[PDB]
Parts: sequence; structure tokens; C-alpha cells
Amino acid sequence: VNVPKTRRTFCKKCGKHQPHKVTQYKKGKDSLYAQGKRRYDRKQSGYGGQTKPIFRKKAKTTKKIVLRLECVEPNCRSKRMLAIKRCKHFELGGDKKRKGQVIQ
Amino acid sequence: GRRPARCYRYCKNKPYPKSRFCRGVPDAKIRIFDLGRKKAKVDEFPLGGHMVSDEYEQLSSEALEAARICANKYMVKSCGRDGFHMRVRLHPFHVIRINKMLSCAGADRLQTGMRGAFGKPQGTVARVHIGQVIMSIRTKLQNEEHVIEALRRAKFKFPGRQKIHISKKWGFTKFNADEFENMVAKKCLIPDGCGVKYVPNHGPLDKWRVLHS
Amino acid sequence: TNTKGKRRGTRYMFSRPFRKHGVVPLATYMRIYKKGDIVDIKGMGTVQKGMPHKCYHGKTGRVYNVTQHAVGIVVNKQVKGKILAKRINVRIEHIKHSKSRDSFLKRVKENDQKKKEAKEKGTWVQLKRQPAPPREAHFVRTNGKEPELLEPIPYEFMA
Amino acid sequence: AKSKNHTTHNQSRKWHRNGIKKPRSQRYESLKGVDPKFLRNMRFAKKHNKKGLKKMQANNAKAMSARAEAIKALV
RNA sequence: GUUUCCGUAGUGUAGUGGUUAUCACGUUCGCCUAACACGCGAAAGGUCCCCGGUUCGAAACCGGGCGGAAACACCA
RNA sequence: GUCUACGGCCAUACCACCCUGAACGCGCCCGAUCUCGUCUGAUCUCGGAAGCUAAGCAGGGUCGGGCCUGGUUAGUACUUGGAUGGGAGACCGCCUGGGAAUACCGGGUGCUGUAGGCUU
RNA sequence: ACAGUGCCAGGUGGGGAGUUUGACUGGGGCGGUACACCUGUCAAACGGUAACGCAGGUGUCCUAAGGCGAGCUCAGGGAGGACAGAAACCUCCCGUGGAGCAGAAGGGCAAAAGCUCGCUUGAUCUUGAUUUUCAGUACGAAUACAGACCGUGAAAGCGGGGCCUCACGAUCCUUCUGACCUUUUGGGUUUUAAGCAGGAGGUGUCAGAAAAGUUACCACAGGGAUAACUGGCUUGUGGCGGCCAAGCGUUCAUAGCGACGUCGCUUUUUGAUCCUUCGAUGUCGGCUCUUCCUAUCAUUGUGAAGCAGAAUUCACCAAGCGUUG
RNA sequence: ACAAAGCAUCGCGAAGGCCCGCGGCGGGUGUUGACGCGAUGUGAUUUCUGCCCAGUGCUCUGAAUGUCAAAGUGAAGAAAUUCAAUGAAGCGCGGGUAAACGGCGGGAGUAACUAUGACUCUCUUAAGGUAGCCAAAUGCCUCGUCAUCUAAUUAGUGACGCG
RNA sequence: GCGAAAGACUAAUCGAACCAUCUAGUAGCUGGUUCCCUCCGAAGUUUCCCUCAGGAUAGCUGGCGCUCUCGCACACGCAGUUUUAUCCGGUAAAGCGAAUGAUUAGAGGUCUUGGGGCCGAAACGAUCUCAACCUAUUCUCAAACUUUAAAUGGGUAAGAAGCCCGGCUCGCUGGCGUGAGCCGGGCGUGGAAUGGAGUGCCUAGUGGGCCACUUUUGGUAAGCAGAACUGGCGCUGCGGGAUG
Ligand SMILES: [Mg+2]
Ligand SMILES: [Mg+2]
Ligand SMILES: [Mg+2]
Ligand SMILES: [Mg+2]
Ligand SMILES: [Mg+2]
Ligand SMILES: [Mg+2]
Ligand SMILES: [Mg+2]
Ligand SMILES: [Mg+2]
Ligand SMILES: [Mg+2]
Ligand SMILES: [Mg+2]
Ligand SMILES: [Mg+2]
Ligand SMILES: [Mg+2]
Ligand SMILES: [Mg+2]
Ligand SMILES: [Mg+2]
Ligand SMILES: [Mg+2]
Ligand SMILES: [Mg+2]
Ligand SMILES: [Mg+2]
Ligand SMILES: [Mg+2]
Ligand SMILES: [Mg+2]
Ligand SMILES: [Mg+2]
Ligand SMILES: [Mg+2]
Ligand SMILES: [Mg+2]
Ligand SMILES: [Mg+2]
Ligand SMILES: [Mg+2]
Ligand SMILES: [Mg+2]
Ligand SMILES: [Mg+2]
Ligand SMILES: [Mg+2]
Ligand SMILES: [Mg+2]
Ligand SMILES: [Mg+2]
Ligand SMILES: [Mg+2]
Ligand SMILES: [Zn+2]
Repeated sequence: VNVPKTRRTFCKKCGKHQPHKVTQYKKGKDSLYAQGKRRYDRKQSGYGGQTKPIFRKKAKTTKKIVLRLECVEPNCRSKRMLAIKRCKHFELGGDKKRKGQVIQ
Repeated sequence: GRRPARCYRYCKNKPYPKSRFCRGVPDAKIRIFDLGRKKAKVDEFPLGGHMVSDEYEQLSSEALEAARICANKYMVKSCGRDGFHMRVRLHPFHVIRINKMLSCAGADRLQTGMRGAFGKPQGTVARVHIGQVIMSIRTKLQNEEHVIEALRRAKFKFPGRQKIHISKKWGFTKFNADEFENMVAKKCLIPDGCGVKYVPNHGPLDKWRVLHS
Repeated sequence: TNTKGKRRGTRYMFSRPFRKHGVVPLATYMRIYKKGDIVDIKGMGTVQKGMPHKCYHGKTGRVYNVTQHAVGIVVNKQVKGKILAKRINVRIEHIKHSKSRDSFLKRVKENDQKKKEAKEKGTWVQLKRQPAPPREAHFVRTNGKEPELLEPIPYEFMA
Repeated sequence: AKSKNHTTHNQSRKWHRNGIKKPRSQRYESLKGVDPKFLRNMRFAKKHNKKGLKKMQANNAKAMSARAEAIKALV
């Protein structure tokens, strides 16, 4: 699919729609002093073998794209997440497709 | 070739018409469900001799072939080549199936026994109800005996049981023979090659204006 | 095993009957529904929003809600024994006034009326319905004919 | 190791033995399910009823003494 | 029977993602040769197996088939 | 009788063709100053009122197609229960109840809701 | 001043260990996915219904391929009209729906839901109720309402994605966002961490195991719920036999034969099946020895022949005694 | 069958190869020293040992700009820290090796009977089965075809060979 | 460990001894499970399962109960009933001269057009012919068709919680009213037949089933495979069905 870069819609904090700036989300770098990890490390340390799970059995070939909206008007800037159906090909502001035109 | 008619004698299944849903049907054995002088007229050819089933059964396409042919052979003799019409009235048409022969080599090792039991197209057959016509013939009123026996021989290519009957209609119409000469002479009925048009006191008057003109 | 999809086997239910394919006659959403009124569900293709579903196509229930273009409606649905009085939210288009009740109401209006009258007499009137009695001794008459003789007619084989 | 793949056999017998109870329906069924803007309202109707009881009581006694007079004027 | 693989110039074989088709060989015409070879210049040649579908459009993407090929058919 | 405006049920209303329009409207019509809309005032918008029922519409006509009823086919086909009925079997017979559809014959051809005209 | 031993780290390590090595599944193993869904049917007219029953789809794509709103009319045909021909372009007429409506079908659709353009974010934020799968539990998908904030439209409404039915997913884990939120603890401030509430990473075995083989060297629980013999039923195939009859037989149907068809037996062929047996009925052939059947190869007595003889085939009673090295 | 003698590779100059052990400055070969020790392969004699380093191994004073921990050093910070550069062996690259594991292929036309084909086309590949040998203890089709031995031979032997 | 190598042998033991202990090892799997009588009395059905020899929860069962009615001349309710209203329904049949899909035949048509003829240089010229189309027709069909369209079937309804008067409240809705909610009064057997009704805990076995009429899917057919519906047996004898 495609989506545009701007997007007038509801800014939670304002109580109003406003122009947001759309940009897709990427995962954070993974923390290391997060409880889960701290515990996954040092259960899995010491003379023991691998403890917790890991797939070797994926299935689907595509993730739900997530837009990371954020409010244009300053002092809001309150970013909000807006998940979208799956697509194996995703763009931001990539033309408007046209109608009635010659297909060269 | 094919199992003996026995095994596909009886209608068990719902009609399988050759369609989108089954395909790869071998073309029906029979092809001509009328022969003789199909260029006849109604007015010169007055004897709707009939062959009628007495049993709810299936008839193979290949039986119909034989059934026809052996009636073309006896009529011809009898009447001559010009002196009849024969019509078969069961074009085989629900499709019959065959599990694919349980094929194996020598002693064998695996057939899978029953999986994907569903067969393939083998051939074609007619549905036939009781009191329903299979073949009909017309000749001259003269030549009744020579219809009778022609259908009589055809019964023997042909399972179950079935009566030979002579109709009360002008040959191949639905119009009761005691009655044409009248109904034509006044034009309730107008000649139309083999058949005949019933013309009623219905349509626009200029349609009539053409007749009685 | 079959597919559970909400609109299986509806090919030929929800299908609009004949020569009615098109504009839904407006009357059918300008008659008033109100809670207590008994209503027959009857699914419809044209409009798909607020459809019922097949397991109650052709049932009746009383109305318990009225929203802007739909009617909340309580219907009994049988389910391996225990019947469940259960509530659905069907758009008006798929609904009618069942005339089921409407023999009674006309029977009530008559009985209260026939009881208030014939009270100033004090004569006891037959208020209850009563099933079709055995047809009473009547006579018949032929006048100047004997009756006509039937014979069963001889079989000849038609074809 | 093949087997049966359904049936709905004796069954009628069962979900029927104990009965099939057409659900015992009380008067005064729950208003849960109804559009909130009904209830939002009919609770302001229900709450401010007593405001308007003075009318109600006097206006009752008017009809009661007028119908004590209607039944006594019959007598 | 079931699972794969192909089919494109006269032949052997490339090729693309959906606009376009090649090579080598063969062959037709000149040249060179006394004459053939070889060499040098010009040339023409298929529904891209038969189909129905999708699509702007299909040789190429589906579905069916037809011809040629390969691979399994293990405990008794 | 009839029309217009808005309508209900949506062919007894459709379609095909034939006949006649008194008044009011309903229409056809005439033009682009503005509003508005086009390649084109061809359609929409607007300002009109010089003509005529040419058509719609309305009103009527057709052994007219269609639709809508009736009949017939037919107590046929099919079927609930029923039997230690027949039949090698397909299937068929009866008993107790229910009971269709075509061809083929008939009749009909839209009813009215509110508001307002005209025939004063 | 390294060799060397102490101890971390990374490599390498069937040398050695522990472990695993799906289910469905006409036995199973190799064939598929009937493992989650969705069309038409089966499916016996309220709903529901199987098999590896059929006939098919899905794991999709869309910045619009939605929401309004406007605007028009679709496939096909005819008649016309330069070059222009079964097809470019135009114009009239017909055109209930034959197009079209991202897809399988299925249902739905017309001064629409078909087509064209303007304006946009109702694919937005938020409680609750219900339907569907049902235990009437989840998920998914849907239906009705309500509260915000908005697009569109003269406006009524309409619109919380994509005319309806599939098109996606727990716990634990990870990330991003949200509130002058709570904890971070003997107080306080800052980091940091944990909560709370929303979103994403993902389990394709679709209510969610982090997992290769082989064993004829094999073992134990079991199993006639699972096969390989025997037996039953069945008879497709096999064998044997009828009828009708077009032909051959110089001629002539039927001495002898006999097509296209069609009706049967038979269990000496192979299949299906899985009824009996897995606290296991000795599993192939050969020898020897009995007895029975006839489905008559000989011989006795007969009827046939296209039988002159001779020789030969067809058939009947017939299983009396024969069938060898 | 194993071994066997014979042929063949391969590591090793003792701070070693191979090897044991739980551990020591532990032990066997080793009262040894390459004509020895350890590790394999084939299997007397005679004749021979064809091509292939494209895979996986093995290996090689080989670059290691490929990466790569601990520690180590660089920085911000207030610290947990956080962020820099650098970088071993093995890992990535390049050579050698088949008496290492192993491998060693399809297509037309063309000769004066027919056929067959010395000849000449394509293509692929890492080479592409060479000397022999073969219905062998290796051949599905399989009572391969011919010869011989038998009265008679799926039996045996002798040839043939797209095996 | 040891093997000139054959998984040989390690004291009747070897794909790797014997002895004791952990040790009641674990087992969805075989077998058994011990006195009488009385009463009621199944399931092999539901969804999830690393689920198919087992579990999870649907059922059905018992027990335990309770709330009441009144058979104490003075009952409501319920229901594998049946009527009367009323909806719902797309199967058998039918039709296909109603749509779609197949398909026979003739009359008819240069419809179109053709491709061959034959008579024509050639000519809708004559006459043939075959293609395709279509104008009236006719044969025969469809599970993934349907104009029609049954039988059998499924909802409701057949009143006291019901009618009928009066009056109040509202923040919803609207020119007013609706609409909903309340208070107050007025008014009784509302088709047949049957039988006392209601509701709350615990909870075992079971969750391999099989057979018959009729319907029906695989299969050719089966004592074959799989559904419906009902009926059995299991689970339960007896007269009969010689036997079963
Ligand atoms: Mg460690
Ligand atoms: Mg104008
Ligand atoms: Mg006019
Ligand atoms: Mg006029
Ligand atoms: Mg008419
Ligand atoms: Mg009985
Ligand atoms: Mg191991
Ligand atoms: Mg299994
Ligand atoms: Mg049903
Ligand atoms: Mg519109
Ligand atoms: Mg809202
Ligand atoms: Mg749309
Ligand atoms: Mg602390
Ligand atoms: Mg402190
Ligand atoms: Mg072995
Ligand atoms: Mg068994
Ligand atoms: Mg058993
Ligand atoms: Mg057997
Ligand atoms: Mg002859
Ligand atoms: Mg024994
Ligand atoms: Mg005999
Ligand atoms: Mg070697
Ligand atoms: Mg070599
Ligand atoms: Mg190498
Ligand atoms: Mg060689
Ligand atoms: Mg030899
Ligand atoms: Mg011998
Ligand atoms: Mg061994
Ligand atoms: Mg149906
Ligand atoms: Mg069974
Ligand atoms: Zn804001």
C-alpha cells in the first residue's frame, strides 16, 4: 500500500483533530537492564545449557505496519500509534496514481 | 472397454450432466436420434409407432446405438429407404463414472485401496422413467406390422422390459389422429415440415387475414 | 466438515424474490415499531447493514429496543435442547409486523364488547372459541333426478 | 484407527428428556441492552417523580371523592 | 496410476519484469577460386506445443489439455 | 370528468402499435441582460412568453405481446403415517391423510392518499 | 622472563552426554493438509449435518482500491458517417440488465453500489450492549446503540476503513506511546528500574511443543481399534455360460461360426473390505496319500455336422475307470 | 568374511607425533630416534593405476581493510554508564592435494541396398568413464541375442554389448 | 575391558557384565478387584487439546434437597399433543414455447456470412451444399438452473404480567405531541386433551458403539465406507420367527 506523509486526525491531548506527521515505526535497540532481559541473561548463565524458547518455525511473511503519528502544532507533539493491515510493500507519499492516463 | 451394463443399470445417483463440474467426458457413443426421411410431411406419413419403458432404469449410450441400427435394418426391407422416419428420444446425457480400475502391476504392492474413491468419466447413459418413450417411428398406415417388429428387435439390445405401443396422434404431433383432417381443413393446425403449428383464436387479426384468404 | 461463515446457505434465502430487485419500497421503513410489539424477522439481500442471520431468518420475537434505524428484538433460538431467549439488533428493512397476534385483539375487542353488552340483559354469551363441531344432522335433497351413476372407467394404455 | 465423525443420534432423546424449557420469562425484565440515551433520560423521569406528588395526592382524592360521589349518586 | 521437467527460426539451444525476440548452425545471393572448399559482404525464415481465463497487453501470469522426457511404487 | 403538486401500494401500471385534447395546468417553445453551467445555452441555470398539441402526457383503440387473476391439466405428479401387501430385483399395488406445476382454454388491464385548479 | 601452570574469553569440538525426531492418515510407511478460514453443493424447504464427498478460493491487495458529495449510463447489437478494413474516431436508435461492481464463488446492486470529478480523512479518540463461531469460553469477524472531534454535502443524512461471507492469532517475552500517573520503599533530589493503560515483535501444528536419522543387533507395554495368511461377504477383473441378433460360411444367419448390444453364473484369477485370530492357528514350493466336484482330455451308449470313406469338430446321459516318463 | 605377507599414502627431530590420566614436576610407544615410532588405505605374483580440486575435507612463512571478547585503551556523564578506535584463532579470500571422501552426462544431419555410420553440427559440465572387463557374485526390461553341451536346457560354457 | 576385526567374549549373561541401593521408579497400556436385597438408572453425544488407546468441557444420572399448589366440593401451570390465526421456509414434482446452461429435429430465413461445389468470365444470377446466426417450431435434459412449486417441517400467538378509564415525571423528542417512566382508581374462567408445579447444590460412569424402516453420500458391491431421520440392541429376558 501507500499512505501520505500528513494526516489530519485526533490529537488525544488537544481533544481535537490536528495535522499529524506520519512516519512508520522501527523497534528500539534492546535494553539489557530491562527486567525480562536481566533475568533471561542470568538464568541462561552458568553451567546449564539453553533454557528459554526460540522459534525455528516462522509462518507469515509480513508484519502489520505501524504509523507513528505526531502532532504538528507545538507543545502537543504527543505521538500516537496507529496500526494498519498487512502489506508486503509499504510506502510513504509515493505519488497519487492518476486516472485516464497513458500506460507507457 | 467397459464393465457390463449390469453395474450401471440402475439409477442410484443424482444426474451428472456433462458441464463445467465434470469434464473430460468421452463423447456419447450415439449421435443421430433420427433417420430415414426426416424430410417428410405430416400429411403423407400416418403411424406413430412407439417403444416405451416399463421400469425406472438407466440405458447406456451404446445400447441406444444398437437399438436404433437394428430398427434401420428391418425397416428398410419392409418399407424401403424412403418409407419411414425413426426417432430416438433419449440422448444419453447424465454421465456415468468408474473408479479408475484399481490398477496394479503383477502381484502389486500398493493401490491405496479406497482413498479418493471418486472415479472419472467413463461414458454416458439416459435416465428412463416408466411409461416414457425411448424410440418412435412413423410410416404409412398400411405398414403397421413393419414398425411393430422393428421396435420388437430393438427391445433385445436393451435391458429390463418395455412395451411396443401404437399411438393415437398424427405421427409425431400431439394431436389425436381421429381429428387432423378436420383440424387442418379449417386451420386450427397448419403444416410445418415434420410437425405442425397449432394456431389459436388469439393473436392479431392480420395474422389470421393471411389464412382463409 | 463445512464452513462456518455467517452467510453460508443463504444463496437462495436472502435472495430477493422476483422482479423486486431494487429500490426498497419506502413504507417498509416508515411504520412505527415500539417495545412489546411482536415482529417477524425476514432477512433481505439489498440492504446488508444490520442484517439478522439465517438461524433466525423467519422467526418472531418481541421488540425490546428502538434505535434510529434498527430494532432490538428478543427471539427464541433452539440449541441442542436449551432454548435461549436472545436478543439481536436488526435493521428495520428485515422486519415486519406479524399479524400472528392480530386475530386476538380483534377477538378481545369483540369479547369485551359482547360482555359489556348482554350484561344489561344478563344472558350468557359464548365467549370462548370452540373447535369445529361434528356437522349436525341435515337432510339432503334430490328433487326429480336419481343421482348419476359412476362406473370406474376401463384402463387403456395412453402414452 | 478410524472411527465415527459425528452423529446426532439418540440425542433428540437427551436434550429432550429433561424437557426443553421455553425460558421462564418474568415481568419486569432488565433494561440492560437499551440505548443509553433512553436510560440517561428515563432515570431523570424516574428520579424527579416525587417532585409532583402533592398534585398527585390531591388530584387522586379529587377523583376519589368525585367517584365516591359517582357511586353514591348511583345509590 | 502418482510426482517432477521441458517444448521458441529448417535444427541444437539462449531470453525478459507484461511493450521488445535471439545466438550458432542451416540456407538464398554476390566475391573471391580454373572449380570446389575456406575467407569477405548482402539477405529470408516462426500463433514462442494446443487451449480457455486475467490483463492495456501474454511467447512469458493462472486453469485445462496434448506431445516428448525424468523419479518413486518401501514391512510382509 | 379531469388535471397539476406531492404521494401509497409497484405491470390489472409494462411494451408495441392505432385513434382524440374543450380549460387550467401540465408541456412543447424563444433567448442569454444577470446567476449558473457547458466544446457547443445539445443537457443545467436563468429571463421570458412570439407559436402548437407535432410528441409526453393525458384521454381513448388492438380476436396485439406481457403482467394479473379464474378454469383445465387433475384429484394427475408428488407425499405424512400405515401393513408379516406384490414383485428375483427395479420398482409396483392398496389403506389414512395431505396434495402441486406446464402446455391448453377463460376474464381483467392499475387502484386510490392529501393540497390545490379547470369543466364557473 | 617464554616455555610452563592459575583463571576468564572466543573458537573448534557424534571424541562423549541428554534429548527429540506431529497429527490426520482403507495398516502403515512415501501421496496430500481434509491442521485455521471462505464460496456453490451433499443437505431430505426453520437452523445442523461426513468421508481424503464433490466443484472452487484464502493467507490477499487499496492514499484510495474508502466518505460524503455531486455527475452522468453499463455488455451487446443495428444504422449511419475519409483515409477506417470482424476492431481506432464520431453520431442516432435499440439496449432489465446480457456490463459493471480489486478476488472464489456465491448472494447485492442503475436519473445506484455501474462510470467521471471536488473535498478530504468516519481507516480518527472513547465507554459500554449484542450477533457469529459457542461450553453459549476465548480470538477473529460483524451488528446495533451512546460520548468526543470532524468530512461531506443548499441540506436529510451519510460516514468510526474498504456494498455482505475469509481473509489473522493467548500466556510469558520484547519494543513504541500516554498521563506534572503509582512504586523505586529510614527520609529527600536526580538518573535507573517496576507498574498502570494503549499500540507493535509471534507462535501457519491457526486456543499458541525452542527439536534430524537408522536399527535384519534390537527391547517393553500393548494391539485383532493397525497390516502380511486362512476363512466370510462382494464381485470390479478373471473364467465360464446365455439371449437378440448385423455378418462369415461359394450359396445359406444360426453345419460350424458370429459383430453392435444385452442377461447371468462361478468362485481354481486378481481386487475391494477388514468380520474372526496379534497369552503369535507354522508363511512359499516339492514329495506321498486319500477323497470329492465337474468346469469331459480319453473310453461305454448316444444325438451333430458343410459326415462318403477315412478322418472331424457341435452337443446329451454320463464322472464308470484313465490323465504318464 | 578377517588377517596375512606384498603395494600405498600421512604426522612426527622429543617445549614431538601419536597416546593415556582426575592430578601432580602424572604415565605407554620408550631398555626407543625416521631402516623408528605412531596414523591410515589396498591385499600374493605378473600387467596397469585413465581423466576431474566444480562440493566437503585436509592442508599451505598465504591477504587477514571482510568480522571479532575479554580484557585492554578513547569520550560524554554525576554513575550505573554510555558512546568511540583496534582486532586471534579460528571465521570470510587465494593456492595444493584424489593410492583424501568422492565424481566421471543429452541432442541431428552425414558414406553407393537397408542399416549402420568413419565425418560434421549444437550444449552442458568440474571431467565428463580412457585399458580392460562384463548378462560376471554387478543387467531392471531378462527364457538379452548368437555358438556349443543335451532327444529336450530359464541350467552350464563360449562370443556380442548405449553397461 | 579385551577382540587376525566375526558386535567376538567379560565365569549357562554382551548392541557392552553381575551385586546391593535410589526403588511403591514411571506408565494415556494388559489382568483383577472379595456379602445379600430395594429404587433410578447411561453414554459412546459438544467445543480445545502434541488431540485419534487418553484427557478438557457440553450432555444424560443419582443423590441430596429445597419453593410452592391442592383433592380438605371450592387449582394454576407446564407440556416430542391436536386445532384456529399468522408468519417463515426453497426440498419431491414441474418447466424449460419463463432467465442460465446443455440438445435433437425438422419448417424458415442471400438475416449474416462464409467455405466447397455444380450450372455460371463473372454476376444475393440459377441451383445445389455446408457453416454459422436468428423467425415461428419440435425432441430431450441439468447437483455446482428456476418462472412455478407441494407433501413432511420451524417460529409466534390463542389475555390478570390481560383489557379498559384517570392523573403525574423527564435533562431525551418535538411548532403542540410523542415516547418512555410512574401514582391512582374501573372493569375476570378467553381454542381441544393431558397432568400437581417451580428452582439450588454435589456429582460416577460415559465420551471405540453397533442394527432396522425410510432419506442419502462415497463405491459396482459388499456383512463395504459416511450422514439424516426415526426406531432397536448395548443395557433386556419371552412367544414367535427350525437355528441364530
Ligand atoms: Mg560461561
Ligand atoms: Mg436554449
Ligand atoms: Mg401532444
Ligand atoms: Mg396529438
Ligand atoms: Mg394479451
Ligand atoms: Mg410394524
Ligand atoms: Mg548422540
Ligand atoms: Mg500416525
Ligand atoms: Mg432439512
Ligand atoms: Mg449518486
Ligand atoms: Mg458518533
Ligand atoms: Mg466500493
Ligand atoms: Mg533502595
Ligand atoms: Mg539512602
Ligand atoms: Mg543389514
Ligand atoms: Mg479387526
Ligand atoms: Mg473384535
Ligand atoms: Mg480374505
Ligand atoms: Mg452371406
Ligand atoms: Mg500352537
Ligand atoms: Mg455335464
Ligand atoms: Mg586410499
Ligand atoms: Mg585413480
Ligand atoms: Mg578442495
Ligand atoms: Mg570404453
Ligand atoms: Mg556368458
Ligand atoms: Mg543336468
Ligand atoms: Mg553386522
Ligand atoms: Mg437447496
Ligand atoms: Mg466398519
Ligand atoms: Zn494535541
